[PDB]
Amino acid sequence: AGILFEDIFDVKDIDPEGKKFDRVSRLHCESESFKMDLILDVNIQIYPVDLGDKFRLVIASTLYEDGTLDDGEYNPTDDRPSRADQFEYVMYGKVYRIEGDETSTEAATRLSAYVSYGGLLMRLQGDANNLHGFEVDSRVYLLMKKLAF
Amino acid sequence: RDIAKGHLKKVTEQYPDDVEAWIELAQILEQTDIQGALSAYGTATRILQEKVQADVPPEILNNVGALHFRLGNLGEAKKYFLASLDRAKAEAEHDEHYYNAISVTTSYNLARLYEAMCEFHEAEKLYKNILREHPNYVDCYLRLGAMARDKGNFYEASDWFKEALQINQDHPDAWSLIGNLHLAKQEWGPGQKKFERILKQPSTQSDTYSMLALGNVWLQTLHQPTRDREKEKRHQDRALAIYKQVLRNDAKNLYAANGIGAVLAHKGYFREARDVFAQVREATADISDVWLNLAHIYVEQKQYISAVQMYENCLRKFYKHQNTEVVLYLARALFKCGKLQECKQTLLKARHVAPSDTVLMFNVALVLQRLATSVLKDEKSNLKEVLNAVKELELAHRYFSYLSKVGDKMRFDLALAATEARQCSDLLSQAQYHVARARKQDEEERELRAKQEQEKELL
Amino acid sequence: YGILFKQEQAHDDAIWSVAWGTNKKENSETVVTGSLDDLVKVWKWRDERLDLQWSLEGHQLGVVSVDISHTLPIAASSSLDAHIRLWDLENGKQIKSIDAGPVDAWTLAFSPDSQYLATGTHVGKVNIFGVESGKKEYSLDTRGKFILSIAYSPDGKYLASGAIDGIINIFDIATGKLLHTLEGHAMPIRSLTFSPDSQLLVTASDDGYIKIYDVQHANLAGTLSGHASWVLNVAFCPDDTHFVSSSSDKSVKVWDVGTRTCVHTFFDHQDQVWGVKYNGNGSKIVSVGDDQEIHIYDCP
Amino acid sequence: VDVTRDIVSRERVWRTRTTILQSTGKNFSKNIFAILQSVKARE
Repeated sequence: AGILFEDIFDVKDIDPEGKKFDRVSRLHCESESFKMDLILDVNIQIYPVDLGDKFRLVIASTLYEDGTLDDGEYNPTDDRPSRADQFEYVMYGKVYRIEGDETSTEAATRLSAYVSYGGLLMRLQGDANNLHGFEVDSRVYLLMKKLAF
Repeated sequence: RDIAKGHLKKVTEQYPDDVEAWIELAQILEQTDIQGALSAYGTATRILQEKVQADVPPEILNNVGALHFRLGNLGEAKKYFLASLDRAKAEAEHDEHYYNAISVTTSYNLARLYEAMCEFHEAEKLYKNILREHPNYVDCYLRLGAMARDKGNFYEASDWFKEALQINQDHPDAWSLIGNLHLAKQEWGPGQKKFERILKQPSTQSDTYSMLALGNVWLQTLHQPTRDREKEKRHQDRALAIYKQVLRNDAKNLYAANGIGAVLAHKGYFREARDVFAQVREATADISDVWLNLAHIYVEQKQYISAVQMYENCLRKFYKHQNTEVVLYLARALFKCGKLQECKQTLLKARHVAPSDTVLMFNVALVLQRLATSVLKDEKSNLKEVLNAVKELELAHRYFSYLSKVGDKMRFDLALAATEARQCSDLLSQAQYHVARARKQDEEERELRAKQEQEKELL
Repeated sequence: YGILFKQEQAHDDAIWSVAWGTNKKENSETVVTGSLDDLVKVWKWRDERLDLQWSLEGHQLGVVSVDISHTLPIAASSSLDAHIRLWDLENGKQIKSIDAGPVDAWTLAFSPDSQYLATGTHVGKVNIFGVESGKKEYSLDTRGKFILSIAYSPDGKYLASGAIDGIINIFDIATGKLLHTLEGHAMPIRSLTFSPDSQLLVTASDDGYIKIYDVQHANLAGTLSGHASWVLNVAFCPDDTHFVSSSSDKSVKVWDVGTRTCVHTFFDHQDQVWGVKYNGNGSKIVSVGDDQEIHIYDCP
Repeated sequence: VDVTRDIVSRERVWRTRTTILQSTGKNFSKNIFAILQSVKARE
């Protein structure tokens, strides 16, 4: 499987401290079932997004259904099935910091995955139950698709 | 509708003294997003006051209050309805437009809102005020029945519904409500087929509701140990044929996909049930059935982490907090530390509302035995828990003694009560053995604290 | 009309009942609550503040009912463990433990004379145990499905019972006999209480209707539309001017006993309220629920 | 009476029983009947 996370989101605010760059913007999105925050940064130029749109974000460790844990390299000439065939916007990054509300005695209840896709950041803040599949220094994908609803 | 929408999208920007354009613009957006029609009514209410001092006709205010009725502005919609009734009364000379009908529909919506406003007395009064002046009306006479039906399905509900059918047998709503009456008591399992084929005549065809009611009443016959007799397989095939037929004529119907997912799950394809239920969930997951059907697949694949939440979401609705079926589906193969003691808490929460059920008072005993054997067999654990385990086991044994005397069961006799009794006997033996271990650990901690106090005295 | 005190995280588990005194026998100033976390916390409502006085434990299962004796400063607590344990608010100690086994143990009913304790039975009877005896003195022979609610009249003249199918059983504690059987409901009756004058009888069923019947001639005095949920707890104001209603929808409406009108509603509970009770004067209205927060509602 | 025709001719029913059955979006049977037939082929 390799599905490290799966949930529907919806966008509520776009660059709230004002748009800094010209091709990237902040997406302060929210969940619908797990009730988790999202600070995804998409390329607004090639993939425009407006407020109120919903999308199916799926953090996956690999793009293959069988989960063969690809080494990591660009190989366009590949006839194997890929999960990206049903997604309009796929990215590749490496989570680098997992912050949480830990204390000295009792374990954390809310974590915060910080992943950097070569420059585009995302904070998947929320409970510490569905973030068990995130470990520091590990490659992950994005695999989002906007919902027509 | 598209050419109309383009035409209003042209009339909107320019201002050739528009008066009724916003009325038309709202008249089409009632099916679409409910907000746009509200905005059109908001601007149209004020556009009717500049030409002359003419009070707003009650039809526009009635429609805007109806729009707000579906929303959370129940009080504001009530004010709209009251003002609409008061204007509609003022039309003493609009006999051609039938101000009386406008008052009737406004009061109908108002009574519906009062029924929705936790005030059934006023809604009964208003619906009766409609009845006393126009007995040939169906909807009011049908809503009074549901009002009576909350208190019970044998009160004036079951009489008023049949009387409304007797005055109009060609009304699909009333006949479907006649069908709904038999759903409270499923003793009419095979017999409800006849009353559901009354209006299956070609004149009423096609009717997806009667067909899906047949499909549901045919699915209810499943979950029986007589499948090997080539009886339930035929039932699955018949229900699947019904679902295929309602799928060909209507590909967008979600209940057909729900039914085929249900039967495919019954066929042993739980891996292939997720894909079929996926479209139903993505279309509209806010239906009570899909949450439970998907949580069944999740709890079947040893995923209680993804199943307990989906059971709690179905309970988030404003209908109840402690349902028996949801908690029954909650505890399926729970064995972990956080899925046994807390399972006892939710079982107690369930049994609190209705302790008369035998399944709850069997399951609590079973989980008590599970924790008792999880602390009195391989442990060698804390001492206070050994002292509590014997009390829990004694309560479980008392429930074992009490359960054997009950006549009726969950369609399966509990004559298998011997095995847990033998289990409890051997756990009593093991607990009497392990209390000595508890005392040994007590002595061990006493000597360690002594040999630490001596070192502190040295310092 | 508002909220005076707000006790956050009053319990670890959900609270199912609340008991508060009405007389001057060291009961109106102490709040006794019973929750599913097996802690009978004796809160002392002193200095206008809800302070914990005693923490009584011992119940195997969660507390199902708590009530304070009318003419006595002691209390008692029952559960589904079939071990009804009596307590004392003067010392925070246990008086006894009535083993109403195997399972036959339900909500309590303190007699106004503080001498008998009614307890529902799964067989459908209402067992009347003795406070100072603990043995089954006499049982009411009115079978059926089950007793879901039992209440004693403030002056001790009548006694009603809520069944699982809306069957009110008007008993006579003066002689121990069934007088009337009011069947104006078809839903399970959750809780009920007697009017301070023992003239009106409110029934809290699962239909959202507060049907207030009469006891003297066993007739309905009027159908009041309650909540949209199921009315869980209901109490009368000690001065007999209004009555609160606890339902299953995070809402506390104070309905008027005379005009059948909601005079005020509270929505400060994030979860459903399970228990509501008045003060000795009727200004403070204590409330509990699954929110595990005790709210003190002041209605001067 | 005329009151019946007086109301049913001016009102508008945007939602009825059958409307609840179909999803508000587009979900045809092409992605449903395919698996429905594939599951039958294997048996």
